[PDB]
Amino acid sequence: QPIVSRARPELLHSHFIPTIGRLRKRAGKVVAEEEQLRLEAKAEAEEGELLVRDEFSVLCRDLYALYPLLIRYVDNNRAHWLTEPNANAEELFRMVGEIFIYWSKSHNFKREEQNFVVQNEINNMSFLTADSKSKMARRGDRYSVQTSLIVATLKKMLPIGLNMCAPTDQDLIMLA
Amino acid sequence: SRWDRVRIFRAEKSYTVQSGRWYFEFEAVTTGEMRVGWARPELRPDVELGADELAYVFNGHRGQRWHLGSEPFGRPWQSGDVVGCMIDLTENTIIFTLNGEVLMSDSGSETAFREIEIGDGFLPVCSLGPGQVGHLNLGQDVSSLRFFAICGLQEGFEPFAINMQRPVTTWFSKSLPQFEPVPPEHPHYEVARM
Amino acid sequence: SIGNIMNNKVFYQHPNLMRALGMHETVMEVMVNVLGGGETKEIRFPKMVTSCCRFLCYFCRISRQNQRSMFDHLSYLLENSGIGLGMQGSTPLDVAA
Amino acid sequence: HMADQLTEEQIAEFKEAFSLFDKDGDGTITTKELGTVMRSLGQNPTEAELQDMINEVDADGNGTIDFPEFLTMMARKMKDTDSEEEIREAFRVFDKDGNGYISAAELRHVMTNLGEKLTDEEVDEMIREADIDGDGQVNYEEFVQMMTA
Ligand SMILES: [Ca+2]
Ligand SMILES: [Ca+2]
Ligand SMILES: [Ca+2]
Ligand SMILES: [Ca+2]
Repeated sequence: QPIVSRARPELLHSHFIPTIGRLRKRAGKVVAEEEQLRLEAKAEAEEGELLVRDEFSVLCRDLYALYPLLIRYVDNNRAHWLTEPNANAEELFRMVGEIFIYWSKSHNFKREEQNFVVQNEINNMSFLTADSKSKMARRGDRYSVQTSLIVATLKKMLPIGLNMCAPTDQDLIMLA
Repeated sequence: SRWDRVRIFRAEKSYTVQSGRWYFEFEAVTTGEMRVGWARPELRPDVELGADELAYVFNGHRGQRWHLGSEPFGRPWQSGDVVGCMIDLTENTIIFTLNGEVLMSDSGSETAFREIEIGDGFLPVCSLGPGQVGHLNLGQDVSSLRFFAICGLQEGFEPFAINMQRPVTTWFSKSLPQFEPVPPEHPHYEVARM
Repeated sequence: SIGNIMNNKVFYQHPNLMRALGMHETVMEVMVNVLGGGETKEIRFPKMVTSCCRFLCYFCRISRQNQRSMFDHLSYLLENSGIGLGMQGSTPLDVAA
Repeated sequence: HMADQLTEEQIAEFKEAFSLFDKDGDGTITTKELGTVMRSLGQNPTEAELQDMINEVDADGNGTIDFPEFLTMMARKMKDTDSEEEIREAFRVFDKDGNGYISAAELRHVMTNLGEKLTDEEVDEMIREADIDGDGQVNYEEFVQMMTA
């Protein structure tokens, strides 16, 4: 995390976009397996429910190995992306958005992420307050949905997505 | 003297907001004792901002937020830093940003104050100490704001004076002693007509 | 006889057996016969009355079923409690309470 | 009631203890009888306190302790041991394994034994309400302050 503060904008396209895309398709592949299990209810579905739990657990490990680096990179470059629209930044919003949608829809995804944080003692708070400590500035300390990196990254990338839409599209957004 | 130390600037009471989301900027030309935030219309001119319940201000000299006392919040500012004061009367929260970056307390709290009652309403306010210079931008010209697009535009906040012809009238605390009637509810002084 | 019964472990181990034997009914009938005679001018054999009343009070505290059984005679105890004020110690009013 | 507080074995044990005090067998405990057993245990009290420790449990005031009063003393001693620790046993009912946390599976186990049934999803609803820390387990401290799971 300390070394990401000097990262150049080229890392967004060269490294971050290909990496998150691999995570995005992996997330879609696992949830595709998860919905396959539920459509055919069976006593064997339990033998295989553990398989997708293992797939979700390893997936959550990969997300937490990249999102803390991504979150810090977004914070130091979100101002430039909003000042001048960037196609790559908009593409990254779709990737993190689809992962969030997968996380919100899938019940096991939330469970495995919560298990990963508590069992590995992931702070999930220093990842969001390191910049404040870098600048020389209880309730859910073990785990909280508000401090989840899957949803924290999206909220930091949300202004990028809203920047694409014109103000005339506000009515269409409400309808959708 | 005790009174010619802090000069408080606030908008006129006719601009009181009781709903919606509003945004304005305060530029710290100097780095000394200056406070900026939101205050209620009944703000008292001889009391430091945030020392009572009538103001929610951020002290950028040493990184503190003031409301009925002081508690650490954010980081101290530098010369030329712009503080973006944001109030959300739909969520009853107040957010302070420094150069487009949201200030945070010693926790994950992204908002300086929470569960604030609307009541009479709120007004933009700032106070300057001895030898302090600050620039207040209420956003009459949206292009003049330096960090509204970076943080505040996409969140649904509007400049405090987005659609206004004349500049917002401001009132300041004048340190000229004047004779006023003794209040009937003065805590220490009582006058009886015999 | 009351003292020996209250000194017996069976009296406390098997409250249902005591209820089946009608022990509380027999003690109550003896008490009211003494209270019935001389119901207004003078109560004689006071020690017997307070022994029966104390026995019934401990009988109620053994189990709720015993307490319920004595509750069925609440009106019977109350009508004999008008003159029980004369005797001091354990009285039919105390048994009702 | 004595039946609730005491079992048949305990009543038998108390009767043997009462007979140990009552060497005469008349059915009453006198001061000398009470004093004798105290000397056997080492204490050498005076008759002033010896009477006081009799009057403290003597109900009818006759000056002697009989078996009904002796049982009433022991019944109170068994009852007043537990004052507010009833939540500890309630916690252990949900806590099958024996540690200091209530797991969702453990909450499933007790809910399975009870009449109401859960669809394996609302079990997470009340456990997250009780668990403030968010670790997925409700500890003893979280249970006493607010009980939902
Ligand atoms: Ca004896
Ligand atoms: Ca006695
Ligand atoms: Ca457990
Ligand atoms: Ca917990």
